[PDB]
Amino acid sequence: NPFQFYLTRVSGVKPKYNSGALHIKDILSPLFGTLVSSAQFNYCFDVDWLVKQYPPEFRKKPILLVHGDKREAKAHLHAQAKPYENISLCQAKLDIAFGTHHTKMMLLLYEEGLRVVIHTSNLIHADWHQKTQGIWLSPLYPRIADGTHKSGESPTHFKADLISYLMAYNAPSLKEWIDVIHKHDLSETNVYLIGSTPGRFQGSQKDNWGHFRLKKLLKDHASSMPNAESWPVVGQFSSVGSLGADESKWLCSEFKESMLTLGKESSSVPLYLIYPSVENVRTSLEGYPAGGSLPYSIQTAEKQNWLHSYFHKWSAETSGRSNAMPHIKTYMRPSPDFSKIAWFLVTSANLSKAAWGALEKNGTQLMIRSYELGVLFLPSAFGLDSFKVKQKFFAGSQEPMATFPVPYDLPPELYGSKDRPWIWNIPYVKAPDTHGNMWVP
Ligand SMILES: O=C(O)c1c[nH]c2c(-c3ccccc3NCCS(=O)(=O)F)cccc2c1=O
Repeated sequence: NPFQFYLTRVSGVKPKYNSGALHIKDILSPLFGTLVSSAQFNYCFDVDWLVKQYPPEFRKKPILLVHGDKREAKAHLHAQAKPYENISLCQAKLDIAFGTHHTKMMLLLYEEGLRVVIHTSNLIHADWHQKTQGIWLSPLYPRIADGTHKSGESPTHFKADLISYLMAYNAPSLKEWIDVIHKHDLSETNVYLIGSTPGRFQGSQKDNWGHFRLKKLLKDHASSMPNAESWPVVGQFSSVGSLGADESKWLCSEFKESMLTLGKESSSVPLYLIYPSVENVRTSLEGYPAGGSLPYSIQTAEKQNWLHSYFHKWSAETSGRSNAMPHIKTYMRPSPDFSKIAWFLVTSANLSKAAWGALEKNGTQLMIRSYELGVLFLPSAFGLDSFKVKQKFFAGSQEPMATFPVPYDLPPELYGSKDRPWIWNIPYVKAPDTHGNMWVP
């Protein structure tokens, strides 16, 4: 298949729902390449666990951990890595308040080439155990021959764009990886990179990052169809930021306006937001503890009750994952009957201004607080006008090259009147979870 979009393995589903899924041990296996060194970009790390996920023969190859921790949290991570002499750390600068290093990416340097993995899981056991998580696997990129001068660039500009993303860190350990990427041929890449990095972007940089980056790609590389106003927008996420007192402050002004862009010409577009209900969490494989990774606070939620009328339940019968709570984040543009999509994005970015950017300075500046990363699937990059939705995520469609594996059910189902969004810091003591327990923060 051309998309190379995978879900993580889920412990407890029937084998048919894990055949074609990937565990971290599979990604790092020698079958994927003979590891020379690796970089692990992430938010949360269990270093003892992480090293055990590498094949025994590769466990002493250099590993770089790229994180955003400061002060005591940084000291704790260094203490975790101190027993492993082969592990180096890079502290990503976070010079804007309330920003985080959320990007989840593996750079895997092999004797045979280079692989890039952009995904949604933290490097801890629970994120790969019973959650719905997403993975994009790059091709094996060959090394450009010494003395040969070629760009190694793809029609999606992925090589330059990935280098640009890494350059924003201004970090010596990542300049080393930039030099590795320069030496490899990434021309087969058929996805577009969408990153966020912290800063305040104007002018020639406004379109580099966040939702303006998405808007620019959709303007340049998608086409607007008749009745485009009837094609919904779907956003699916595991956390929600403070979006403002009403939908006009950010969600339906600048964020939705970027997401509904198609083509270069100049709204009643339906907006579906998918986020687990309390009942989704209670009846999940993990039970209420799944809500530890759905960090929507009551303090934030009570300021924006208008938002919850957009919320739809998590349902994933198509991938056998209705009870595997989502930590994947995805955004896409389905047709009015949900049979086709105009594009699909898998990313680390939750539904927040910190992740996607917020306009400042009278609309002239995009301010982003965090590091985020995702990849965008556009039909034009595959020689197509749209993607047909795969009916069963792991099934065998009539042509894999035209048929995109959407990991949850369409159409999304609106919350019922008794449903509530999962809010992690209030108690749930009316009905026990799948392990027999209540939730008492
Ligand atoms: O990147 C990701 O996917 C994630 C990012 N944040 C969280 C949080 C969280 C949110 C606000 C402030 C601190 C948090 N947690 C401290 C962890 S740490 O300092 O040890 F790294 C809580 C539950 C899950 C996630 C998560 O899954």
